[PDB]
Amino acid sequence: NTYTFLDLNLDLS
Amino acid sequence: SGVNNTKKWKMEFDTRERWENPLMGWASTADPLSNMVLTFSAKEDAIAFAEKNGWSYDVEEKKVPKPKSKSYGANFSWNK
Amino acid sequence: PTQYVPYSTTRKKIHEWVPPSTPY
Amino acid sequence: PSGEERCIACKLCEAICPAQAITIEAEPRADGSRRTTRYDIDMTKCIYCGFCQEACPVDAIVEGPNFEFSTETHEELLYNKEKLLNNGDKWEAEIAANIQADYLYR
Amino acid sequence: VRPRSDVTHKQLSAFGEYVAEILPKYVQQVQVSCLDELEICIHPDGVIPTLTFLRDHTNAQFKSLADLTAVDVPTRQNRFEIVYNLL
Amino acid sequence: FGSLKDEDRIFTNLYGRHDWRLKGALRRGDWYKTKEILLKGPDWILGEMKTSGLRGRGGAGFPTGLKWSFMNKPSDGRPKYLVVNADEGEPGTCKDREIMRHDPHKLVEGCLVGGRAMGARAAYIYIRGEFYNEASNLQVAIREAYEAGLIGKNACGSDYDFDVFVVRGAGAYICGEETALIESIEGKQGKPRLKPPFPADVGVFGCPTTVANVETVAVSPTICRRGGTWFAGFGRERNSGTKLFNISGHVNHPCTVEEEMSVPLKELIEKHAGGVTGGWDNLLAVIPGGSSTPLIPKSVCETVLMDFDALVQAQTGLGTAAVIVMDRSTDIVKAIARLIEFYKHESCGQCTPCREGVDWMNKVMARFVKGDARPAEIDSLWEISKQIEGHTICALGDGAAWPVQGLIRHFRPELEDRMQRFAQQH
Amino acid sequence: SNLIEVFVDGQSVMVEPGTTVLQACEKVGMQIPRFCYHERLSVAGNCRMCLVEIEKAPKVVAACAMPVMKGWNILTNSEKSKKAREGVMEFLLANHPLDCPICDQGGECDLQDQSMMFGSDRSRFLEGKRAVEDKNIGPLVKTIMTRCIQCTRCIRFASEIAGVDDLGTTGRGNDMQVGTYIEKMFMSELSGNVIDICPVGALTSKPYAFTARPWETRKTESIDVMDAVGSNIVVSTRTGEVMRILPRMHEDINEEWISDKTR
Amino acid sequence: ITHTGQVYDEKDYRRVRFVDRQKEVNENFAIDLIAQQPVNEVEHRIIACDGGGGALGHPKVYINLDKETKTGTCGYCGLQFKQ
Amino acid sequence: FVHRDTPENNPDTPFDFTPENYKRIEAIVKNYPEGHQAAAVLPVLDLAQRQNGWLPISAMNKVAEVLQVPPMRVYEVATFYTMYNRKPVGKYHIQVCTTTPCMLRDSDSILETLQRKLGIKVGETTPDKLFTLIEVECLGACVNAPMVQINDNYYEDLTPKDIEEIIDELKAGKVPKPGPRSGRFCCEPAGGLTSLTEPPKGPGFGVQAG
Ligand SMILES: Cc1cc2nc3c(=O)[nH]c(=O)nc-3n(C[C@H](O)[C@H](O)[C@H](O)COP(=O)(O)O)c2cc1C
Ligand code: SF4
Ligand code: SF4
Ligand code: SF4
Ligand code: SF4
Ligand code: FES
Ligand code: FES
Ligand SMILES: [Zn+2]
Repeated sequence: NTYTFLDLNLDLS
Repeated sequence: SGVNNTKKWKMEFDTRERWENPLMGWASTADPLSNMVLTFSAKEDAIAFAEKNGWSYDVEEKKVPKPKSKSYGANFSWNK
Repeated sequence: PTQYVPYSTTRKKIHEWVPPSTPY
Repeated sequence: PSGEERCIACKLCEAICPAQAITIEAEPRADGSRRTTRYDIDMTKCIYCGFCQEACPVDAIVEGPNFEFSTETHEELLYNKEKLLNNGDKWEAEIAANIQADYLYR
Repeated sequence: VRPRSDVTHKQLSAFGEYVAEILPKYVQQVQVSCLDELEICIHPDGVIPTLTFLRDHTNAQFKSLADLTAVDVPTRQNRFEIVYNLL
Repeated sequence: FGSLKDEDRIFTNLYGRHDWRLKGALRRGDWYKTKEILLKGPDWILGEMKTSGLRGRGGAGFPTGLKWSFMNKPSDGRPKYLVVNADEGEPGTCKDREIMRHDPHKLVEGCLVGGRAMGARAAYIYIRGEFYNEASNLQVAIREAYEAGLIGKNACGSDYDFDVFVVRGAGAYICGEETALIESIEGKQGKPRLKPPFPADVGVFGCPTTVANVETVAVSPTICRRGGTWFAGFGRERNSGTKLFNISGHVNHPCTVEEEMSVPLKELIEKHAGGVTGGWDNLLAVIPGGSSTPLIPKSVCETVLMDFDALVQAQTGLGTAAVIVMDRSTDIVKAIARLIEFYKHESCGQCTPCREGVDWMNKVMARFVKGDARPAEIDSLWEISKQIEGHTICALGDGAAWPVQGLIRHFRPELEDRMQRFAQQH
Repeated sequence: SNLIEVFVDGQSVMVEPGTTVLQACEKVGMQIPRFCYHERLSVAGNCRMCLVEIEKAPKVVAACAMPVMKGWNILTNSEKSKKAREGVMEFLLANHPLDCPICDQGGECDLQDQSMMFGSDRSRFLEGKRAVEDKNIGPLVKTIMTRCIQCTRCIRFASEIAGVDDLGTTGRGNDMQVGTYIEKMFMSELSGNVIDICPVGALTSKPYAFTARPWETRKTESIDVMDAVGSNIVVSTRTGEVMRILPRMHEDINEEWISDKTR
Repeated sequence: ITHTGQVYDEKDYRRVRFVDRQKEVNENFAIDLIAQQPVNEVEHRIIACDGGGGALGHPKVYINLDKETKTGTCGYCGLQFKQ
Repeated sequence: FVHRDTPENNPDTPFDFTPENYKRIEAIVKNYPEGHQAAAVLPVLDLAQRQNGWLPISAMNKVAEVLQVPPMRVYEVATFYTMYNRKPVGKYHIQVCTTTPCMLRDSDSILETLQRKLGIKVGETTPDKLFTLIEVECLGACVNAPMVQINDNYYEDLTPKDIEEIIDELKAGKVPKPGPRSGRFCCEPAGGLTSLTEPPKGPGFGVQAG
């Protein structure tokens, strides 16, 4: 997915 | 940014008339001591030349750049 | 192989305030 | 050849003239290019050293072959851009041949 | 690079001391330029004495005066620098 | 003498074969003594690396312990930081792509094990943006670890606090540079800084910082676990420890094997990996450390072995230990020529010697491949090469000069012939 | 106290801790050839034309940057620090367009001089040159930026002395061009100083485009009357009409800068 | 009048010098001659301009005909080049 | 490197982060240290690229706005990195690795095949505006040299027809098994796993004392 790395960032946040 | 022309003192005579020439438009000057700029190594010696030659003098003190503190690390400071 | 006249070509350098022609 | 005068007013022909003969003042021509408004060689002041020929980067000022230009009046000897450009147009064919022959040497 | 011959630089230096000793009076700052040229410098009073010794000394005969000139350093208190070049 | 045991081998998950995820990592037992190690002390951790005598696993070689020791100095009220550069722009450095993708965890505990050694508040991992999928793998791994409580405040059931972050690279080889990784992290253009203000002294956001090759961070927890000595023994003198070796180009089975260091160069293609394609005599040259290091011709190839001391004797650098091999079937003049093309498309241009110099060598190198240039020009490229080597702000100009120097040093006759070939056909 | 002892080719001067290697040479009196270093602008290290050789050291150091340490003798006229300048000047000149008889910073070039004193007698760049695209920075500064030596003093001044923060570097490699990404004029007072501060004649003054050439200009030192700061200025007059007014340094009043109005 | 336009007004003295004489002015005024020059079309992004004839021309410069928006003009010949 | 305003690529093209995108933004800043909005511009610029490949001048101005930085600051970041595209990007945007390692192992070989298959020059988008080929530099993953990253497809170890096969897959259908189409796994000696063919030691194996 184009945003999968970025979505993974929010959870870490 | 070179500073090799800010080393020796020079005394320069006051500037005078530079009227345009009618035939060719070249600048024309009636003042003989215009282009003359004598170079003297020290302020004391230049003052002496004016006194014995009888020309009036108004000495200007040398102004040299003040020491400025610089360090590449300082601007990397996000704080400031 | 087989009378000039010299002049300044540059124009005026300082222009002049022309009086207002309107009288006051 | 196109017809644009070679001089671009760098004014070092004025700088190296030994006699102070050449007087040049310039301004950007409307084209935006750089050209000399006034170029005056005072031939009576000139001592025909030929350094100007040497110094010019575009080689706009050249020592032309003619030596017979004796004049009745002193003013005629003073030369402005129009006389020199006219002198250039008249003798361009031989000047080009002369520069052609000697440029390898320089 | 000019073809310097150290052989000269030395011989002329040696003469420069020779003259400096012979006329301790009137002679100061004797130096051999990097151009293989000697330039004894003398107090103005030593004009007559130093020249005469050079014109008439067996070990230093300097018969002809090539030139007498005076540079003018306005800064220098003593404005003129009379220079006598001898052969 | 290489031939390290599998048990000794550091990244067992290399080549995958084991869950890169935490449960695979637990079977790996990567998080086994983490609480203990941190408890021992920061001083205990640096004692372990000093005893290990590990050298930088990135292109530059420096004692790892001394580098970490530098910012172990007392905090001056600025939070200390950890920066892990997962960027590996250098050709043949697919190595670090392994740890990140295959064994993300090893690096996660490498980060906190390393973190308390420098007392870093937090660690940012700059994986090259090119690797988007790779990023997907690590933060999944990082997310697992915190969920576990392995990382975060009171990480691993200990007083110490750590937070690990991943930063997106944007296709720049120079971003890799130590001072430039920081600026990319800082958000300004990726342009290196001068070393006078050293990275520890003025790091990122003006807070002391340290930068490590991902391999360097990854081995620190296992080296503390196995002890510096175990790790110290494998190496040779100053050289020590196993470093992953990537062999790419003109070899029968190109692969990254973490076989032992100090390996005869002839041995690693012949014994592991794949013997040089076409035979060991079909070796026009070997690039030991990647594009930055000078290539060595076959004559010296087997004699020398892969360790940094031996290579510097050989005039080449272990670097990233990326072995690129060129059979007798390659136009080296063009091979090295594309590496100079690799550097003109990439140097930042901040410094005059690299900006014009690397472009100047690129133009001359392209003419050299054609053979248009005369024989006398060859030496000039050399003189151009050392002007760039010692004058550059960063090391990339250092790096651009070395391949050029290698081509002239060992293959000068071939370039002259290409010179000759064009002159003959006119 | 706070007087490290550093040697300038032996003069053994004593300087405050934290003075740059370039600064140490200045007090002895030596001048490191420099580009991209201006006294009242931040040190950037872009040109590295100032590489000098501290004694007993493997590599040459960046003068403007290395804080001089204790007892490091600077060798400013060594056989090395001259190959470190003979080889940099090779590079700046290589991509340079030779239109010195167009560049109105003809005699006012800090790049011909340093070439003409510290650089090399001839060129070896038999390859081709680059060209950038002249853009509009406004009605006062003519940016013939194919001249630019990417020295980043403009980007500094335009951010540090004046708060414009517009000019910036764009791209990497040998086509890093230091011009506004979108064409937005550099409109601010203090604007004309860029002319005076760019040692190259890439961007120069458009009104004083080609009216003169500096050797001719007779320079008389006078006072700014347009504004009440009374900034010191030098009026450059040729054959009796003023040709340019450029700043002359007064530490207290205008320290090397003058307003867009008064020039 | 001339290339620059130097001219003397009726009230202008200094115009007598021409009385019964002739003034030196130029046909073939250059201002228009290059404007009369065709735009040298080129293929490459950048082009040179020896001025024509190498040593017998101008110090070579490379012009960036990169934008059709503008035909590069060598500062020496005033020759416009059409990308 | 000059943005000459064009009707398509100029701020008339309005740009604004999707409610969802803006969310992503906040997260980014916090990840970065407190009071340092500037670090977030390269990631925020990346999400503008994620939003739209073109990323026009309007988009960069918004980035600077959201990140409250000098606009130029964003312009400089976008120009320096090749990852960002300041011009429209093909849907697939394949990039071929042509550094010496890949070339030595035939990288060039692949190129010729792809140019013909896409039937277009290297460096521009297909008329279909479906494909864009560019000769990018080392993309990592050299052990697998033949290589072509298509939007992170990072296909590797690709024989010519392989790509053709992949391109077709892209041309009709989607998700063409991205990865090394070769049998080998990730990077592995094609022969096998000489490095470690034994089982991995478990937790606390031979852990040194102390
Ligand atoms: C142009 C250039 C690119 C570099 N790229 C990388 C890289 O991608 N990865 C890396 O670990 N080191 C790279 N380095 C080396 C770094 O500058 C630095 O020395 C190293 O990352 C420190 O890690 P270590 O001390 O753990 O070896 C690069 C250096 C230069 C000059
Ligand atoms: S004549 Fe030659 S030198 Fe004198 S200005 Fe015109 S061009 Fe420059
Ligand atoms: S060398 Fe100079 S230019 Fe090349 S990268 Fe390092 S800094 Fe940027
Ligand atoms: S700047 Fe202008 S003057 Fe100085 S060198 Fe380049 S061109 Fe000649
Ligand atoms: S413009 Fe003048 S100042 Fe700005 S970079 Fe180019 S040269 Fe340095
Ligand atoms: S002058 Fe030395 S860094 Fe620019
Ligand atoms: S060069 Fe193609 S990936 Fe390393
Ligand atoms: Zn021309």
